[PDB]
Amino acid sequence: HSPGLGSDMWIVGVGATGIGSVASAINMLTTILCLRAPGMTMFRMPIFTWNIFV
Amino acid sequence: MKSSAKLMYGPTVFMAAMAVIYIFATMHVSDGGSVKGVEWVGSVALVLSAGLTLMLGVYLHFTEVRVDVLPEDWEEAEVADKAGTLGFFSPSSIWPAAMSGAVGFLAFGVVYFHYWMIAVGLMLLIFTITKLNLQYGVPKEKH
Amino acid sequence: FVDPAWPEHNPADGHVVTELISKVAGASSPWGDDKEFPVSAEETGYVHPYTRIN
Amino acid sequence: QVHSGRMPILRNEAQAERKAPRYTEAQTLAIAAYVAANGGGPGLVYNEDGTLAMEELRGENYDGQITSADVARGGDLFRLNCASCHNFTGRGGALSSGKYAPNLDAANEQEIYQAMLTGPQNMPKFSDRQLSADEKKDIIAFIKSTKETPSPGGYSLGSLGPVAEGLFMWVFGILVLVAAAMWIGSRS
Amino acid sequence: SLATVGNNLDSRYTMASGIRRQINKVFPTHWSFMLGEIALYSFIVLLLTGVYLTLFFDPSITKVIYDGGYLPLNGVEMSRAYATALDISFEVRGGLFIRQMHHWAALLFVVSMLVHMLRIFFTGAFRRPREANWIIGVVLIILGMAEGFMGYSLPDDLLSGVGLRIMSAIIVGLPIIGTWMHWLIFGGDFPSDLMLDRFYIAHVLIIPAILLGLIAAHLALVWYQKHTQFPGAGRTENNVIGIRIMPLFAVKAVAFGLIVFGFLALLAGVTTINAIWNLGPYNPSQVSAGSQPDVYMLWTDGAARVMPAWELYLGNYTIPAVFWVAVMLGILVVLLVTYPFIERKFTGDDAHHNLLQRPRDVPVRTSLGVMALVFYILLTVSGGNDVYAMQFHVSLNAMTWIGRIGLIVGPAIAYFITYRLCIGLQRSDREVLEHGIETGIIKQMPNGAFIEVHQPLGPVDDHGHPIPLPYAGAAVPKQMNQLGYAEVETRGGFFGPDPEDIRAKAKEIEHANHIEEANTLRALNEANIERDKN
Amino acid sequence: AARAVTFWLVLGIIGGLGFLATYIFWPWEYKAHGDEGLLAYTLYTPMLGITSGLCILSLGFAVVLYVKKFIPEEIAVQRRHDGPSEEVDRRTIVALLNDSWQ
Amino acid sequence: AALNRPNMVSVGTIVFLSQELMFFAGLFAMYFVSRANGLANGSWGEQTDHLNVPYALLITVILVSSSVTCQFGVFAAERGDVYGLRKWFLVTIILGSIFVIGQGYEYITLVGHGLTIQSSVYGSAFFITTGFHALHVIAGVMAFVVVLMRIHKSKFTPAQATAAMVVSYYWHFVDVVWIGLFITIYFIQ
Amino acid sequence: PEIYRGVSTLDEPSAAWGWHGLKRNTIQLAGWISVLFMLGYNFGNHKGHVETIWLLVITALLVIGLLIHLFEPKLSQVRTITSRNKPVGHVEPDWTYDQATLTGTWGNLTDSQLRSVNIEPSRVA
Ligand SMILES: CC(C)=CCC/C(C)=C/CC/C(C)=C/CC/C(C)=C\CC/C(C)=C/CC/C(C)=C/CC/C(C)=C/CC/C(C)=C/CC/C(C)=C/CC1=C(C)C(=O)c2ccccc2C1=O
Ligand SMILES: CC(C)=CCC/C(C)=C/CC/C(C)=C/CC/C(C)=C\CC/C(C)=C\CC/C(C)=C/CC/C(C)=C/CC/C(C)=C/CC/C(C)=C/CC1=C(C)C(=O)c2ccccc2C1=O
Ligand SMILES: CCCCCCCCCCCCCCCC(=O)O[C@H](COC(=O)CCCCCCC[C@@H](C)CCCCCCCCC)COP(=O)(O)O[C@H]1[C@H](O)[C@H](O)[C@@H](O)[C@@H](O)[C@@H]1O
Ligand SMILES: CCCCCCCCCCCCCCCC(=O)O[C@H](COC(=O)CCCCCCC[C@@H](C)CCCCCCCCC)COP(=O)(O)O[C@H]1[C@H](O)[C@H](O)[C@@H](O)[C@@H](O)[C@@H]1O
Ligand code: HEC
Ligand code: HEM
Ligand code: HEM
Ligand SMILES: CCCCCCCCCCCCCC(=O)O[C@H](COC(=O)CCCCCCCCCCC)COP(=O)(O)O
Ligand SMILES: CCCCCCCCCCCCCC(=O)O[C@H](COC(=O)CCCCCCCCCCC)COP(=O)(O)O
Ligand SMILES: CCCCCCCCCCCCCC(=O)O[C@H](COC(=O)CCCCCCCCCCC)COP(=O)(O)O
Repeated sequence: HSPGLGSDMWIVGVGATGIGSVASAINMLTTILCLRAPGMTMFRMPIFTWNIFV
Repeated sequence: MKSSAKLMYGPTVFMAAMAVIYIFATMHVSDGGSVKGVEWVGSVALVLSAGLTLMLGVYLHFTEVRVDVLPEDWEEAEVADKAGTLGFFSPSSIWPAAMSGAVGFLAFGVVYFHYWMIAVGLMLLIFTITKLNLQYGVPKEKH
Repeated sequence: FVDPAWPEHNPADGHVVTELISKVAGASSPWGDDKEFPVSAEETGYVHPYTRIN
Repeated sequence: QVHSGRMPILRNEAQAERKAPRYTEAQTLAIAAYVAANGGGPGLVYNEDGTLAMEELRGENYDGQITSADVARGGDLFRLNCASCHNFTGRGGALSSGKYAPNLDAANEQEIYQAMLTGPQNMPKFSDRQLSADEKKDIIAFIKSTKETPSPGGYSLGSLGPVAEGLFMWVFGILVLVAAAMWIGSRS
Repeated sequence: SLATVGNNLDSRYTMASGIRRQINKVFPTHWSFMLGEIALYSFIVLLLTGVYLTLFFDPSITKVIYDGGYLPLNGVEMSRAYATALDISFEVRGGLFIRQMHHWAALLFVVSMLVHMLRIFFTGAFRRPREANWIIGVVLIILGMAEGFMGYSLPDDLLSGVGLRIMSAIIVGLPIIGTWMHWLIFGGDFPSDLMLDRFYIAHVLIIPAILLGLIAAHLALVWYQKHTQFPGAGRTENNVIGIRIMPLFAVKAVAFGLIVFGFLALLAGVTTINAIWNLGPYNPSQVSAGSQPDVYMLWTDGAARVMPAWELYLGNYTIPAVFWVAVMLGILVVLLVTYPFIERKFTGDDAHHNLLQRPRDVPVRTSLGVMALVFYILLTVSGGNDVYAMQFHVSLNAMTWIGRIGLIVGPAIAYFITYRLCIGLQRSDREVLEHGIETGIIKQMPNGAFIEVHQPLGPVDDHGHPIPLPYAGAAVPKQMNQLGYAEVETRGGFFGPDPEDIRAKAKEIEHANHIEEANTLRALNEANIERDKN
Repeated sequence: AARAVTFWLVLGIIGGLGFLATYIFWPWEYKAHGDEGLLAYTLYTPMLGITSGLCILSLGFAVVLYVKKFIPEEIAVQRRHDGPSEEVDRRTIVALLNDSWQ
Repeated sequence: AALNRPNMVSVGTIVFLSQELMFFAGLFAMYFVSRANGLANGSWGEQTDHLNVPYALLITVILVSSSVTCQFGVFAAERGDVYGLRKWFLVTIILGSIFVIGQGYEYITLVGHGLTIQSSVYGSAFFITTGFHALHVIAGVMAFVVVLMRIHKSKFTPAQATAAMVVSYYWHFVDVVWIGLFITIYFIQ
Repeated sequence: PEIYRGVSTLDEPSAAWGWHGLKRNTIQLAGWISVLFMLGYNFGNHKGHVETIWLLVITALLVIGLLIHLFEPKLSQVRTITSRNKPVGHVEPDWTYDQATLTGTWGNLTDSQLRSVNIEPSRVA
């Protein structure tokens, strides 16, 4: 129903841009866990970092 | 990190509860605007989403029980407590960019469905991943 | 057998690396975590090449 | 058009594509029967029985295998009319503006016959008066022999020719020898 | 009884003194200094496989009925050239293997010369006193291309025949001497009886003689002016640091020679090239899609596609649209041959250069090179844009316009990017000399500052910041593993270690050896400083 | 290191014997589309390539692996004698040519 | 002296393995929906007759035992033993490549009956799941070989030890996915 | 310092190593020759104008670029003050140093403030 070659490029491009999101989530999740300043507990970090955590 | 492990139980229990309600409400409710029967897609996905949260939660829980009271987890810590060394962070590398270029080659390989392009892209990706890992290991030139 | 490059640690109430815990906040140094940097320019064995053109 | 999965058209562009067939064999023949009732033209080629000829249209003198004397003649016919739009061995070729002559690997022999009997889009029509039955069968013999015969020597690089042999060497061949040179020599 | 063989050889030719100097010549060891050898070895394979190939080949145009080994072509009227080329590959045991070896060797030959020319260009090895080598080499590449062209046009198949048709019709269209030249080359209208005989003799004798002569002159002239080298440690413009001819250079040359020979011998079997049986005999009326020449000839064919219809119709005369193509191809060659001279004109550098220079330190030339590479690649791609269009689903008209416009915009972007990247590479070099190697060990000071540990490659003062070293023309290390700080300190196999005594004893000797090696380079520099003082 | 070199040497010998055996005994004559033993034929040239490649390539690897494991480590420095020649000879070659012309 | 902070690389890899579970959630969803549709007609049972359950057992144990050996290889990395790591990793490479060859042979022995990708919905679903898993296993084997190259080139420091511990995590995950996938396909049919 | 062939080492660090930067006149000459070629592509056999609109757009971009390259335009410094920004010639006090060692910004804190920062009022002077 969609014989065009553009649709395959769409699929593959979507897939690739989705790898970058997991690649970014991996180190945006473990930076919070591991690398924090002395005194910066989980409940001291700003709302922005909580949102990126979730 | 102690409180990071605990907060995952929230979503875990939530997803686990929904994955039960979904299954039982799809197979035993006739609405008239749908057909009776287990969904089989929203059930697997919700069960395994609970699984993901549980996995991460449990791993962080086991990890946090062997860890000392870290200055970042201490309320009244001084800046001079973490006075030692942090880890080793990569200063620079070209291999991320090339590695992305390699994934972009087998991408087009699969798009056009060219066997040679897929094969080359696969070997190109292996090569770049290998170089990325063996970046800081390349021995001094044995002349 | 214990590797020469393995950090000299007491094998009692202490272990340098396991499955899930470590001694640093981040990746362990690939040139030995017990290696003190920087060192004198002599130890590097780098020979600055005096060159003159023309 | 229907069996080869070319119809129905999903979007207007430079050229309609072969894709997955929408209808089966029987359904195709039913649609064909209905269409031919509105004034008929070229019909399907049959054999001794009322069955669609497939492996029987692989040469004039075909019995159980392709005669080497059929591929010789079919080759020259193929080269004269269709080697231009297609490749030498029907690998495909480009046309004016987004159009192309497709690779011939995917078509069965009935589809070949009906392709040159009708003229799909930009393909000219080759009536039975122009290219006789025997000539058409010889063309099919050559097509199906060049497809199904492995290269005598090597891995035929898609049979494209000087452009594919030059990419294997100039980009991949030299790289291996550079890697060998980088291994023997020094980096300083 | 070998000393008596030496005694006889010396008593006659007084050869002891003149060969001591031959076996003691030192050659710089660099992976890029082996690229010319690939061309040499490929050329040797071509001569050997070519001679074998002429024992079965009849270069005649006389039509015959084929009744040979290839049954799918039995009964067709073909030339003697095509029939015998079909007999090499279908009636001679291992004839197809040798034919494919020959063609693969041709491809490798041309690409080896191209890559070698690129090495010469980028590193600046064409400068005084090595311009003669540049001109000789440029003539070598053009003749190599011409040789390959007349080689693939020998079988007289349909694909190669169209190449000859194109070539003949290019010549015939020349402004004044265009139709008179065509009759002098082909011996009449195309095709002609003597054409494949003039092509055969030019291919087996005329060009290879000239080529061998030029190559021999090339090698002798290189051997006479020792070699260039990169400005490393202890290396000046009045010395060569490397390895002597024997026992180390001679053996390495043979090993790499065998490597190339073995690789060509693998390709000759495992991949198909020029499957002439698929194509039929040459016929002026039939043609195929694409029908491109060999990869080295694609740039010329790509030039003809992207040139618009610009015919000049004078009074009762015609300049064909192809003529401008010749003009363009005439410019590209002249620009390439007389490069050292235009280099010198615009730079005003007329010194004796024995030390190479890294591409990153000559951004204008590097950028011009990448600009020219993009030009050549666009010509090559657009010469074969029919196969690109079909396989990659792009408009053929769009491909033509990409070629046309890309030849203006492609080179410009290539220059800009390459220049900026060269300066970037220069900057990264200076950072290391000024501040030291970035360890990557980020540590937190008591105050809370994150600082990265820097490893200085020179002496420091007494306030942290070490006195930066000036650029010395050589590669400066940027990783800490490049100083051997990640070196494996276990000796042994894969499953078992070595005894301790044999292990610690071995680390001591390797440590002493590497220290003394660095000391040689240090001492070299010191002597060189005092030498350059005078 | 001796076992590393000997591996490539033995492998090269096997490759050489393979090439000789395949060149002589392997079915090499042309077989058409339908003919039985088409597979045995279309694999003749590939087999020649595989075996000859193995023989020569392995010998090459063995030779290179010897120089970087057994031949000692050498840095040699040679003095360059190039550029313009000595003036003594310079004015001696132009005076001789001038004498021959005059 | 030094505190006992979490392993940063281990935490990173566990977070990566979590996302790799959801990739198989999609495949399992596709399989179960197709299975429901197949059982509605009663045509599922006919397609399942192409399964070699005994052959899929000994392959499974070949994978499972591989995980065992892998763990031994990691037990040697916690202490400084470079040779203990080197031995067990080689055994696991061999034992994993045997799985891949085994699975490949099953594929070649499954086209002989009529279990093809485009032969049925069952065939499509069978090959998608086990095919992706096969790709993951190949990637795991290549991870092992690259870590074996790292152990050969660098000096065996806790940094290199960590690199081996995480690849073991990947291997365990892939084996666990196989265990869950074999029960679904072969036991439950 | 150390200017070679008109190009400064400050911008191009390897100034005395090779060819380093051309003249503004050769870049302009090449650009205008290219513009001539791009305009000259409009004469030949083609009926379509989807390639004409492609030529004219690129030519326009090239002409705009060459004009920017010729009449080198510069802008002024925005000499403004937004919110709590200080005018140029202000020194920023080391806040963290003033926090650690009571001195400056954290100089005049009373006992009440001292107790608020969990600092017993006894460690005076
Ligand atoms: C020490 C050493 C081995 C150094 C390396 C020198 C070396 C190999 C240099 C490369 C050779 C050169 C210079 C090649 C030129 C390259 C080039 C421009 C073109 C390619 C040449 C080419 C197309 C060849 C193919 C056909 C062709 C035209 C061949 C030449 C035909 C001729 C004239 C052959 C005879 C000349 C010849 C081989 C001489 C050997 C040299 C010697 C020692 C000659 C001594 C000599 C004798 C003995 C006489 O009797 C004599 C009588 C009358 C006049 C002169 C001489 C004379 O010079
Ligand atoms: C080196 C190698 C390929 C080893 C593999 C073993 C091998 C030779 C296998 C093949 C066995 C063969 C050839 C069997 C057939 C024997 C037979 C009947 C005939 C052989 C004759 C033949 C093939 C061709 C005709 C004549 C011939 C050898 C022509 C090509 C050689 C030429 C043009 C040499 C130039 C002459 C000359 C004055 C050279 C100057 C001095 C030398 C030694 C130059 C060559 C040279 C070499 C060899 C370098 O490696 C090199 C590396 C780095 C920088 C420079 C050079 C360099 O200049
Ligand atoms: C001058 C060449 C130098 C050769 C270099 C040495 C290499 C050694 C290995 C040689 C490979 C052996 C190939 C033998 C080939 C074979 O098997 O021959 C057949 C029947 O042989 C037999 O039983 C007996 C064969 C005895 C001959 C073997 C000679 C090798 C030794 C003894 C000579 C020493 C060499 C000295 C070295 C000197 C070096 C000089 C450079 C004829 O049957 P036929 O029906 O005519 O079929 C034809 C195809 O065979 C044929 O190839 C052809 O291509 C087809 O067209 C077809 O006609
Ligand atoms: C190494 C990286 C390589 C990256 C290169 C990527 C750049 C490629 C751009 C591709 C643009 C193609 C757009 C297609 C446009 C198209 O198809 O139009 C054709 C005419 O093509 C044109 O003029 C377009 C040519 C202009 C292209 C300019 C390319 C210059 C590049 C080199 C520079 C830009 C990118 C730089 C990237 C560098 C990277 C560093 C930053 C004529 O149409 P036509 O075949 O006649 O068909 C229709 C009937 O069917 C139908 O009836 C209809 O009615 C008819 O009207 C007719 O249209
Ligand atoms: C443009 C000139 C042109 C010539 C001459 C030509 N073809 Fe084609 N051919 C085409 C084009 C364009 C198509 C695609 C039309 C379509 O699929 O709608 C095509 C389609 C076909 C198809 C359907 C292809 C497929 O993959 O199913 C076959 C079979 C075919 N051609 C065979 C032939 C044979 C056999 C001859 C001559 C003896 C021939 N063609 C001559 C252009 C040509
Ligand atoms: C027929 C192909 C060629 C062969 C067989 C060949 C062979 C060689 C060899 C063996 C060397 C010495 C080793 C080396 O530096 O790599 C060399 C050097 C050189 N070649 Fe070539 N060459 C060829 C083509 C060319 C071309 C096309 C050019 C130039 C356009 C060229 C210019 C040079 C220069 C300048 C050197 C000197 C390198 C140096 O001394 O620093 N050569 N060539
Ligand atoms: C610069 C070196 C050479 C190059 C680049 C070269 C290139 C080529 C090429 C590309 C072909 C086409 C091969 C094919 O049809 O598959 C060919 C064929 C041929 N070459 Fe060469 N060649 C070279 C040297 C020689 C020499 C020295 C000879 C003879 C003494 C020779 C004899 C032949 C013959 C007879 C053919 C025709 C046989 C055939 O077409 O299969 N070649 N050459
Ligand atoms: C350096 C410049 C080269 C000049 C080329 C001009 C540009 C046009 C190129 C057209 C490309 C056509 C591609 C194509 O149609 O694909 C195929 C046809 O040609 C080829 O097979 C390309 C072979 C190229 C060499 C790759 C070898 C990989 C093995 C590497 C191991 C070391 C068709 O797809 P397929 O083969 O069925 O997978
Ligand atoms: C995104 C990563 C890309 C990975 C590249 C791997 C590409 C594998 C292509 C396999 C094609 C074989 C199909 C075929 O025609 O043979 C068919 C049989 O195939 C099988 O049963 C085994 C296929 C193995 C499953 C691999 C699934 C991998 C999923 C990748 C998602 C793109 C036979 O077709 P036929 O009858 O000849 O028409
Ligand atoms: C068909 C599309 C045509 C494209 C039109 C573009 C042409 C623009 C012409 C501009 C002329 C500039 C003249 C000038 O100012 O002189 C100089 C241009 O630079 C050159 O010397 C040109 C060298 C080109 C040789 C390239 C071949 C070498 C690479 C081969 C590597 C394998 C400028 O020098 P200057 O800045 O004044 O110091």
